[PDB]
This record gives sequence, C-alpha cells and structure tokens, in this order.
Amino acid sequence: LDELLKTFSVMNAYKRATESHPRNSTAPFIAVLVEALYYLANELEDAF
Amino acid sequence: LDELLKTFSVMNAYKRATESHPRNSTAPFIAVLVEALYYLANELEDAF
Amino acid sequence: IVEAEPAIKELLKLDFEPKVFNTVRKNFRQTVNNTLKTHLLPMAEEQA
Amino acid sequence: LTLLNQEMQNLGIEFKKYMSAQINDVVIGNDREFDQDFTKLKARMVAR
Repeated sequence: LDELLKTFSVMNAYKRATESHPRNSTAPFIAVLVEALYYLANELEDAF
Repeated sequence: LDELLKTFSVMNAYKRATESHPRNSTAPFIAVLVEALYYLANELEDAF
Repeated sequence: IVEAEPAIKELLKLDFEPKVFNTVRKNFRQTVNNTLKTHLLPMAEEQA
Repeated sequence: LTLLNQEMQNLGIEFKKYMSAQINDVVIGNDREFDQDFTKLKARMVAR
C-alpha cells in the first residue's frame, strides 16, 4: 500500500482512462481520480 | 440534440460505466457524468 | 432463571438486530452481484 | 468454408455479448424476477 501510493503517477491514471474509452483521444481531468481508485483497488486485490 | 438531452437518464450512464469496467460491480458516482458526456458525443457523431 | 427471560430477550434483540440489518442490507446484494459477474464472464469466454 | 468460419466467430461474439447483457441487467436491478427473489430473501431473513 505505502509503496504503490507514494509511487502513484497522474499520467498512469490518465493512460488507464484513455484505454478505458477507446473512441476518444482525450479523457476528462476527473477520470484521473476514478482510474486511480480502480487501479489501487485492483492491484491490492491481486496482491491479496 | 434536444430530444436526447431531455430524455437523458442517469441510470443509463451508470449502466454504461458498469459495462466499461467489467471487473467491478460498482461504479463511482462521478462515472455517471463521464459516461453521459461520451454517450452524448458518440450518438451525435453517429447521427452526423 | 426462567424469571429473567424477557429482559434477556430484549437484550438479544438490541444486540442482534443491528448486525442482521447491516449485513443483509449492505453486503449480500454486492456479494451476489460480484460472484455472478466474476464467475460467469470467464466461463462465457471459455465457451466462446 | 470461409463463410462458415466467419459465422462461427460471429456466433461466439454474440454469445459473449448476450451473457454480459444478462449479467449487467441483473446487476443494475432491471431483472424484476431477481428483485422479487431478493426481497423475498430479505423479508424471510428479518421474519426468521
């Protein structure tokens, strides 16, 4: 948890958002937070 | 534009958000707005 | 000891009702949805 | 022969889409029978 959070990058979350919505090359700034939440939860689940 | 907007439903946007993220049964409330934007743009493009 | 039955009945009511209400109203719906969506989809992919 | 192969691939895609649609209909709550069963579940639990 500590390492992943302290190494979090906004650009990775934006890249995830762009992947999640193929039919658009731009993602709203808010999508950064959503993808951050989902990425954190998913990686933590895999470790579990 | 007028008809689609006046007939917009939050539940459809939430359903789109859930579809966009298969590995989770819940979507953050914010995803409603994002999927609304994308749905509007996509349908308008198809009509065009 | 039979004389004290009503008071212990009320005590058990107070202790248990919140537990059951919380569990049933919060978790079970999400648990069922998650189990279904995480079990059926891979099976559908393997069938395809 | 190649048309047969095309048809098989399209069949697989269609089956995946149908299963996803059904599961997500259940998730959203649009499945009325499932809602009836779940409310029966909750009522039975509280009554018990």
